[PDB]
Amino acid sequence: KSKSKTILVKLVSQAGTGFSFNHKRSRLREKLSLLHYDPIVNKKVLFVEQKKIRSL
Amino acid sequence: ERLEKYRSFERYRRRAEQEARAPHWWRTYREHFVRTQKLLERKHFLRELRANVEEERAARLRTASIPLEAVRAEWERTCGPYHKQRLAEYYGLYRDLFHGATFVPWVPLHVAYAVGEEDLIPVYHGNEVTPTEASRAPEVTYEADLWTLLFINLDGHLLEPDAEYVHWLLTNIPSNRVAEGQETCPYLPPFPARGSGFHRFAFLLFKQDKPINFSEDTRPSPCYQLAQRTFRTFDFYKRHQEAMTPAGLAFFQCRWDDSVTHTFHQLLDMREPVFEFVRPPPYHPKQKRFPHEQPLRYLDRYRDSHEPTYGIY
Amino acid sequence: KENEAVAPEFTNRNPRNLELLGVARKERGWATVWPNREFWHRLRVVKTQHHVEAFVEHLNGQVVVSASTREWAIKKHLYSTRNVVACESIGRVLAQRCLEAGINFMVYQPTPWEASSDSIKRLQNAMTESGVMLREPRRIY
Amino acid sequence: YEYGVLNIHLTAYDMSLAESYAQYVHRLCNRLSIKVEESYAMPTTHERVVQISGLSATFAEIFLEVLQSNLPEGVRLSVREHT
Amino acid sequence: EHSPEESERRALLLKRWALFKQQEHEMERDAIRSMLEAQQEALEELKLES
RNA sequence: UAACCUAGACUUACAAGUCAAAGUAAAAUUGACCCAGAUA
RNA sequence: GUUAAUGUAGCUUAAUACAAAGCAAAGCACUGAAAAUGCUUAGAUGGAUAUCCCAUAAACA
Repeated sequence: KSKSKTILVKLVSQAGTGFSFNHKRSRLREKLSLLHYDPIVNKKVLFVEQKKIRSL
Repeated sequence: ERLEKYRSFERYRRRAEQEARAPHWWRTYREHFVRTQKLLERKHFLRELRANVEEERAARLRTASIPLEAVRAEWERTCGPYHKQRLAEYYGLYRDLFHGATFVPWVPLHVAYAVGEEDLIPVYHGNEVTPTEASRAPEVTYEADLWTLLFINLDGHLLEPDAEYVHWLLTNIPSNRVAEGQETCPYLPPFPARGSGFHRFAFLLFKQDKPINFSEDTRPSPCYQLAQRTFRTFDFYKRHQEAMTPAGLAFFQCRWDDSVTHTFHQLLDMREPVFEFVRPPPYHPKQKRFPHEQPLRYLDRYRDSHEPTYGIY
Repeated sequence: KENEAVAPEFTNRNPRNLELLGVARKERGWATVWPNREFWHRLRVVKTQHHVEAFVEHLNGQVVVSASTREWAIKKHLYSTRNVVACESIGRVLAQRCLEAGINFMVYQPTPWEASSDSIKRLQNAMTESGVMLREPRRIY
Repeated sequence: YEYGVLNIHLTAYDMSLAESYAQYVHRLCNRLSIKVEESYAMPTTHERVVQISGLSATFAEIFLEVLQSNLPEGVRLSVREHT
Repeated sequence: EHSPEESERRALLLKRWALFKQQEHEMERDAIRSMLEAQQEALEELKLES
């Protein structure tokens, strides 16, 4: 319970489609910018972290 | 501890491979799924090579080259037939042609399909030659001093699997000249069916002790009937096994081509056959009235028509 | 017309019929053993210290094309056994036989140190320039 | 009965100097058809061990002659029978 | 920087250098075996005597 | 992003989630569902 | 001469065929040493049969 290493965040598409998915990142690292498949545009687009959900 | 321990992986790998090759009591994968004067001359030439300083230095530069053409000709004379026999065995010619009988080739047979006049494409063992390149009969040359040469399409038959068709058969060939051979079978261009894969065509040379009239094997010229081109090598060779001993081989693989369309229609005068490779239907367990713990896709697996039906409605 | 008669099903007996088409089966198991066996053909180079021999073998275990430095034709024109120049020529000779044999696609499985070797990288260079493909195409399902 | 395994502790004021003899003595040891199970290094001068297994009266005489000749410079030899 | 001829000469002397060391080691390597066998042969001789 | 599909199995109130031959397709310190949210 | 040895390359009962084989052993490069790896080196049927054979060398002599 006390131990806390990673965190869960929302990765939101930069294409404006509103598609989002959750990914795990280390708490002490910088915000993630990832290239992920967006079903709405049916092609890989850049995703940027917006908010933290919980402590993993 | 008395035995030494391998200092490198290679020593273990080489020993392991040798151990695998040797049979063992325990079940293994393989069972389930499977003169003097010349030597003195050779040494003398080798010693001359040793003496040559240029060759010595040519090797320290680690760029020395070898003439492939000289090696190829010499290789055929000395140990090439053993390699040639392996090619036929792997390709299944012996099992399909002579019902498993094996003959070591001895005649260095050479065949090439002439393209125009500038160059001629050779026909080696297992080579790939397009049907267009085989539109006309090839040039045959071999060093010898009678002879009979035969042409086969081993897997080109369209009616009977065991049978095969002759492209052309020359008989009573005197020494090297081939123009004097009797044209029992007129030349026919390759006709491998579309979508039927790669067809192997093999050229056979048989030593003739005495001239024998092959009246039974004579065929009308020109002949466009497959029903009369059908034959068997085994029985044909059995009838003439007394005076025929095979000594030459040459085979190539060819696909379907636009020229094959011409061959089927223009002279064969029949519709071209078209085949497709059909894989076995996927295996599905017997359908259950209640597919417990199964997705909705379960119904789709056992359905045949993708269009809705209404029955009484 | 008598010609028009054709059997519904073709019966091709060529062992390489499906392999050349690319539909023939390749062994896909043996995950716990090295090297992988998902090859229609394999290049086996056994340097056996002094002499260098190269083999081409089908999955069934029958060697198809073999080039060895002991062979009289090569040795008379070949100065010395296993070395950088050993595969500089026999590999080229093997390639010509491979082209002669019609095997354009083959699989080579060298070890890490062997791959880093000098008499193997040049052998691969000799094969690729000759047009022999050291990587076979993927099977068609 | 046969000679036991005798260890030679290459003791020198420099680890490289003992290394230089360790490289050569071991090189000659293999030339002497000797088996070297281990090559231990003592704690700080620096001393290095070159295990030698398999000796004989005649072998020792030929071996010790080689060991003396192999002495490059300022290295102190030692012969001790293993426990 | 060494010229290719200079490297060529240095490489050559390594080749003969390799041969010289090889011959000495082979003769010296086998000499040891005879001496060890010779001592064992003498041990057999004494055993025959007593 | 770490897939889908599909023999045969696990886990499980239900549901979802797992392992996996074949097939196909991208590429080369919690754990689901219910149930409530956010919005469309 | 009687007993006895010894005769493919350190080892092998590799081989006599389509090789006179494999292994051991050797040098340099590569820096802890060693080993590995890469590049390199040197070699034989003194000889037969499926026991004679001559040579060689011992106890008897």
